Amino acid sequence: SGFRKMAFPSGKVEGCMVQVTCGTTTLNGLWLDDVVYCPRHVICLNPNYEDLLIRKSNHNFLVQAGNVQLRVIGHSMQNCVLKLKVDTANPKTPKYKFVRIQPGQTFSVLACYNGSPSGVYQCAMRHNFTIKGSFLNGSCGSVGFNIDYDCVSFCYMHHMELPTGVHAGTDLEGNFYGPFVDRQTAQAAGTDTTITVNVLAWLYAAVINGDRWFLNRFTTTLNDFNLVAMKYNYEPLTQDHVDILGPLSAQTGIAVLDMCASLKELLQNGMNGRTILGSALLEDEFTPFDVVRQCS
Amino acid sequence: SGFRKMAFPSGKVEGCMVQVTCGTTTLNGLWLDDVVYCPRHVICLNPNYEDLLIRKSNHNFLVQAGNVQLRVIGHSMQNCVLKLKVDTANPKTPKYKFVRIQPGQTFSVLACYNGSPSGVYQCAMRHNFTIKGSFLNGSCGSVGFNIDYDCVSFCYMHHMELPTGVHAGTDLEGNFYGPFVDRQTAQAAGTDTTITVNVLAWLYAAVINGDRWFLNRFTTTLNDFNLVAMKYNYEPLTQDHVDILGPLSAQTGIAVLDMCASLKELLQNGMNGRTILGSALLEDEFTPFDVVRQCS
Repeated sequence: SGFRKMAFPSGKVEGCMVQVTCGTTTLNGLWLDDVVYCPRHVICLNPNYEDLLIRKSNHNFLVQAGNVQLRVIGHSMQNCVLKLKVDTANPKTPKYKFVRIQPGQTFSVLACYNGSPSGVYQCAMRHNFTIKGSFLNGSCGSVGFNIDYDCVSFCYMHHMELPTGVHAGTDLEGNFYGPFVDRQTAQAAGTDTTITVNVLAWLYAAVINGDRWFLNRFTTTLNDFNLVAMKYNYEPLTQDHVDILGPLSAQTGIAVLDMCASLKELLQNGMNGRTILGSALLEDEFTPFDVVRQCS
Repeated sequence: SGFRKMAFPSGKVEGCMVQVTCGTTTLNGLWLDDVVYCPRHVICLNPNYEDLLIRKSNHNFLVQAGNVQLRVIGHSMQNCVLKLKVDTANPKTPKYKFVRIQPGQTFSVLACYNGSPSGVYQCAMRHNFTIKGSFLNGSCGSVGFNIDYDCVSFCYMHHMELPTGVHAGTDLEGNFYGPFVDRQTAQAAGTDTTITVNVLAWLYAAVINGDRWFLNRFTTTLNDFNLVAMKYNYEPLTQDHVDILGPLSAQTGIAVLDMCASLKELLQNGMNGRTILGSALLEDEFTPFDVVRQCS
């Protein structure tokens, strides 16, 4: 029993983190086989990165894995990421993939500074392609990931903090999530919504853990729910979402549209001083998979 | 910017986790140098553990580190923990200490099953010596820890889930936190309180991150605050707590007793629909050290 924001064990990723210094700028890089991946900002209001890279030499890049220095033998740019070819393959390279994630999906972040891991936490990709992280100066190049069996699926490399204090970055091919750029500029994200399917998954987690006070005998229709959903800035619920919640509905014996009637009531009336899984708010950063993984 | 429940990177602990099987019972163990530490329950309503251990042989203990089997060459009991001497020193043994923590202090938990890490999260030791964890059957032997520099301070080994769904365990010398025993019985914890000094630390984290709506021009006395604190089941605030919050008070320019007047107002009036660091409740599982570590 119990339900926590739970990150993946970070050890496989810790063994890949290095420090990359170019001139006066230091940030983090990801060392997989004989390539180090890092934000291209390490070579700097609006840079001409192609010009800046042509003017670099391999010896300008100082790459340190712990104490050991790795020598750069080649460099190339891929969108907003640099690929530094090094003379040594990382012996701790796990099985891995570069996967781009969808809004509403979660991942673990290993916050890293000067190439040294600092902490681990869970994030969700918001529908406006930001994440609500915890990052200080020098965190550029920290990565987000999921683990399946022994395989690390890297999905995020950190680049930017927005004026609102949320964070923006790229996938590991260097393509930004959302309408952001890697420049020293103030950038605004689009409007965000609440991830409805995750709220429902978390209500199922609560029932599995013994929180039932919000249940009711009523069932609603998908469309009557969405009418109420649009009013409170919730993502419209779809049949595929209903299908994805099937396993949790089966385990608890509570049909999805039955749970939707509970959510509608919570949106209209609040919690009236009560809490769900220790929260006084409706939590939307647990996916259905996250609940099944942790509750089973 | 941003403030998250942040665990320590778990890699140093992952390399120490093994599986211990005795008869039909399997749980997790902690492999440091040539000793495996695990809950003594692995040898089982009220066992006579001294009798049960005398009847065991080294060859009854199946210890597996990944695929590799470790052979037990000796065994002894230390309070509620077994020490299994093995023929191989763990080559990944980090610098480490066994430290017992105080109520109100936090640590990271690496939830482990069949010797394999599953996830990482932060916990606080409550004043009733329970933790609000996330643990399923087979999680016995999972450990909690803090990291300072390169040194792992192990503080918790998991044994028990209470009927209320909170968790109980021992330090790594096998001595339980709180009035609990390692038996298949329903056990109740004492009454709990809210960790006042941590709530204040978290209010400082909020100010550092730009949440100021709860501030006010008023200052209170320590005793007038505690009169209100006792009414809402908060731990009495002491001068040492005030001293510990000094660095955060200095960074924000908000005196501790000034912040106490804000907390008193929040206790009496609530938040009136607003949130602090994404929460609609007063959060008490961040220590002053946790805030400084993450905000700096």
